[PDB]
Amino acid sequence: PFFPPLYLGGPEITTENCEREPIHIPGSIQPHGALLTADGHSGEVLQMSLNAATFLGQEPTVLRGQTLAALLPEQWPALQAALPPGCPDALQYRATLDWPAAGHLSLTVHRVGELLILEFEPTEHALRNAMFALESAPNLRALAEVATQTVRELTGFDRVMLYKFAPDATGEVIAEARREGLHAFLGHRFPASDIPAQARALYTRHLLRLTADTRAAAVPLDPVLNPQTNAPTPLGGAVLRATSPMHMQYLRNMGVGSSLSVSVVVGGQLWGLIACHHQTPYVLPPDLRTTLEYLGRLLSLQVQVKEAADVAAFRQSLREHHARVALAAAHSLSPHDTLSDPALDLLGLMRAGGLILRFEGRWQTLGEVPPAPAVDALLAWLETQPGALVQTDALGQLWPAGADLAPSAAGLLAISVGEGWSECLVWLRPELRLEVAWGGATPDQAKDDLGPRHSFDTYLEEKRGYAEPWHPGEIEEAQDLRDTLTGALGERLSVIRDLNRALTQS
Amino acid sequence: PFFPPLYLGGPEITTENCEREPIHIPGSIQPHGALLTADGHSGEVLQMSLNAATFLGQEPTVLRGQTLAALLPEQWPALQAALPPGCPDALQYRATLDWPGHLSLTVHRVGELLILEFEPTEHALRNAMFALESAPNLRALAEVATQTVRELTGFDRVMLYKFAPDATGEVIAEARREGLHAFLGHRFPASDIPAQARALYTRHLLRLTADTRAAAVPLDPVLNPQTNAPTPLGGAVLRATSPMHMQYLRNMGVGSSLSVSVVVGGQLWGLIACHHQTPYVLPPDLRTTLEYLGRLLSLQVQVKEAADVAAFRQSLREHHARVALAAAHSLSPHDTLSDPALDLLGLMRAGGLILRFEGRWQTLGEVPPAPAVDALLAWLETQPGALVQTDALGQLWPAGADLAPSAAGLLAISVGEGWSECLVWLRPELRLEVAWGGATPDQAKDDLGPRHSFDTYLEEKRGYAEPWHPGEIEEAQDLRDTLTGALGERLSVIRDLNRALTQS
Ligand SMILES: C=CC1=C(C)/C(=C/C2=[NH+]C(=C\c3[nH]c(/C=C4\NC(=O)[C@@H](C)\C4=C/C)c(C)c3CCC(=O)O)/C(CCC(=O)O)=C2C)NC1=O
Ligand SMILES: C=CC1=C(C)/C(=C/C2=[NH+]C(=C\c3[nH]c(/C=C4\NC(=O)[C@@H](C)\C4=C/C)c(C)c3CCC(=O)O)/C(CCC(=O)O)=C2C)NC1=O
Repeated sequence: PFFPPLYLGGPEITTENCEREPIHIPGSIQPHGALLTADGHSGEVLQMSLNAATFLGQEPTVLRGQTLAALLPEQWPALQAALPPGCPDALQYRATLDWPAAGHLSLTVHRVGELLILEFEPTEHALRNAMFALESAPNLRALAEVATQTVRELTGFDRVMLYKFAPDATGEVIAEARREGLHAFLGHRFPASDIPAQARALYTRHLLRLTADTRAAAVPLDPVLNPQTNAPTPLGGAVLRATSPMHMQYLRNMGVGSSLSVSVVVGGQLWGLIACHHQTPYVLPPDLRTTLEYLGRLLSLQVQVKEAADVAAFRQSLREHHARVALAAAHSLSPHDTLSDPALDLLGLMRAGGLILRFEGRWQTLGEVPPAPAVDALLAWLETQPGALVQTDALGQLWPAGADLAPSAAGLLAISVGEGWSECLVWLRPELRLEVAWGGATPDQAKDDLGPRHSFDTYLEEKRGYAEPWHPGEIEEAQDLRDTLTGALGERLSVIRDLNRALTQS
Repeated sequence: PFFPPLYLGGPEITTENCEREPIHIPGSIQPHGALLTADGHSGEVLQMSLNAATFLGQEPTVLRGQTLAALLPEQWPALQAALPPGCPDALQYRATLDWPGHLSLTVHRVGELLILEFEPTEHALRNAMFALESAPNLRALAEVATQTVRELTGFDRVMLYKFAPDATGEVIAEARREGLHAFLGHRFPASDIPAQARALYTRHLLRLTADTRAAAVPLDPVLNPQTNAPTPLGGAVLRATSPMHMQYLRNMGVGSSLSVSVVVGGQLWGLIACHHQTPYVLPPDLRTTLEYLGRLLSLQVQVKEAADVAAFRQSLREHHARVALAAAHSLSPHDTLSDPALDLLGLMRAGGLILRFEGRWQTLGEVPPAPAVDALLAWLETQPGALVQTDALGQLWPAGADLAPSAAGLLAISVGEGWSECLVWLRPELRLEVAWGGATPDQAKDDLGPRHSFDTYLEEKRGYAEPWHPGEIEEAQDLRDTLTGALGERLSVIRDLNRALTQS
């Protein structure tokens, strides 16, 4: 639930109440364009940006109280065709204008409810080569390099980087291209507090936003409330939408003049950003932004292709080792024997230190394992767990009672044959020395200050109770075992009923 | 395995030996450009198209025996950067030239060789991209595509052609000129698009025929002297069309062709296929626009299909959720999955059902006679996977072609493995009429060349049923997991029964 905005009457936003900021309703725009709201039926003007009078070059007595039919005679018929009543608010329409007072204008329109938002901005063979270059990258780190070079070339920005999210919403810079004699942010990881959750929800909907100037003063809308609904006007799909005042402070301390980002969306989920900085105030032309929007879409396809090629490659190293195992667990009638032979080796398939088997109603260990009573502690925890696969790199965090059992078991991968964890397998990876290079500060040191942090330098933190993280192609290998074992469970039942049959008869 | 080409010494291609035609090595180009092959290291010219002398406007004594350094001084450095040794042959590079009019040069590398293609040259795409992303369903998306493509290209007919899992295609959307025939809805055999052609159209994603009544222009010398072998022209756009397919478009009465491949998750999904009545040449800078749209579509197909399934499966929400709870605590499936209060016949819109647990079978609804049940089950045990899905049973199993009245359609899942325990939904026989565009699959192997008729043809199909909506197959595979999942509890219990009866 969001707090009301400042103009209506709401509380002051700090680091504590961050999630509850109405970013999508600022009631203000960035001062390098003009904004008009009109009725989606009559064509009568309802709101103006305060700067619109001069930018379009007319007396505001005339603008307030006029039809879109009289202002844009060539466009108003064309506009009503493209955006019919009851259309998604993500749908946009663009056209170019020859306004004599200014010169050349680029008009961008979209519909929200019974309302039209109008955005005005001044305006005036490599993309084909770039598209073909992305499709012929070998791996993923190769694809991310081609992206950053290509974007820096077109835009002429100081720094361009590809920023990728983890499943816990802390991001990592995976590739970077910059000007010479500058700091390097590559490899650095960042907390889940820099990008709030409602902002992540927005960046899945609309796929581009920017800040032309970080030291700019915002321009209000008049009248401030939409008189149709007597409510604040939603500016989510508007590009001239003023930036959140909190984030503006952040870019000042990092010492940035201008920002831009394009969202990468894989299968209806936010995957990462392409984030650009410049040292000085800098305005990108609107016809160049369009090129960036195509590249965002091309990437969103090629991310899928390269990731699925990385897994298939890895899993072709473990081919014969997989195939002999799969044959041995498909004819097993006693798993406590066939899955314990060192001649098969289940420790090497997963590159694990130890293993805990559990079938029938007992348990048996291979390799390097915790002491005996501590095994029964671990298993007791797994029975409460929801799914059919539990995967962790740090065990001490998920389970604090087993934070002392790091030397043998820091890492864990567990699969449940059948359901309920009556029967399972558990691979164990030992403790490792870990050093994570945080860009700025650790997650605990992001909630101390009333505003953003000052330091953005390379920070080293020693993490304890961590292990070697699981390659995704190994998790895919495990889930294929989990199927074979659960599959041949039917034969096991079959037999025992026939045993039961005799012993009922006796 | 392919036959050798005509110039080396191979057999004449007919309808019998179609799969064995070397399409990717014709040794000829379409006469509206020029083609040069050069060494990828020295830059020395090795092959010319016979028409190249005049098109580029030079004496062929000069062209043969020259460097690319002397011909394109501004390009030769730039070209060696873009295409390094050992790069995929799908990678392309383009640039524009001011030849005393204007030329568009397109280059790609195959092995130790460079292919050069020459062609003459001289705000809506942004609107189209946004319109595709805001389409409600799939048939709505396919309509936006066909309108948008007809507008830019100005072609007579544009249509989206989608493949079935058996490689017979169906026209799902269409936009055309007025006073013309309508191909929409018509289905076509798996013999019109051969299999090696399908293999090619997954690699390179555009091809065209500028003129159907054109004579092909040969290459000189005809064999690449580097390898003493025919020069591969797969990635070349000026590549001459197969002579068989040229005959086909003449009988359909087409002047010019173009197609763009739609590729979903490393598989061919469909084509965008365009015709014109007269010879017509598309400019190269307009083709580039079409190539972007092909890529945009290939993403949006995925989004709209996954939205169609999720929509359907939200109608069957409570009916699914009650069932899933009942088969997760079952200790006797022969009881809990037989109550009409649960109803498994309605979840799948089926006429009948055959259950099988323990070691016997029990039926609900409308089912075949008793000895014929044991015929059907005997067949399922030989079947490979864990799900068998068919609309026509008589084709997959000819011994049960007589059991159409009760069981024309089938969907069977195997709890566990081996078909010891399974469930089988049955759909009854239905009157079916399929509108073939031209002729049926049996009437495509008679003639020595292509067919003449392309009119609406009606065939009465017998032994067919209502086909399964994909959201129903997704519903079935989620049951197959619950039943197999709770098999563990079933075993657990019986061992403890066994425990007592061992003790006695
Ligand atoms: C090296 C990589 C890197 C990182 C990790 C990074 C983060 C980052 N923040 C972003 C946005 C926002 N952040 C906050 C708020 C807070 N964030 C904090 O730190 C505290 C003080 C806080 C609240 C108490 C809000 C409200 C917004 C939404 C702004 C709007 O849409 O109006 C964006 C997207 C915008 C863009 O691309 O320029 C990025 C990419 N900036 C970098 O360059
Ligand atoms: C209304 C829908 C409709 C259909 C179904 C249709 C067919 C069709 N076949 C295509 C291609 C080829 N066909 C054949 C050969 C044969 N075709 C036959 O019928 C028999 C005689 C036969 C061999 C025994 C060969 C070698 C090729 C490869 C061409 C090459 O790449 O050189 C293409 C794609 C190319 C394009 O769009 O132009 C289409 C779209 N034309 C339509 O517009």
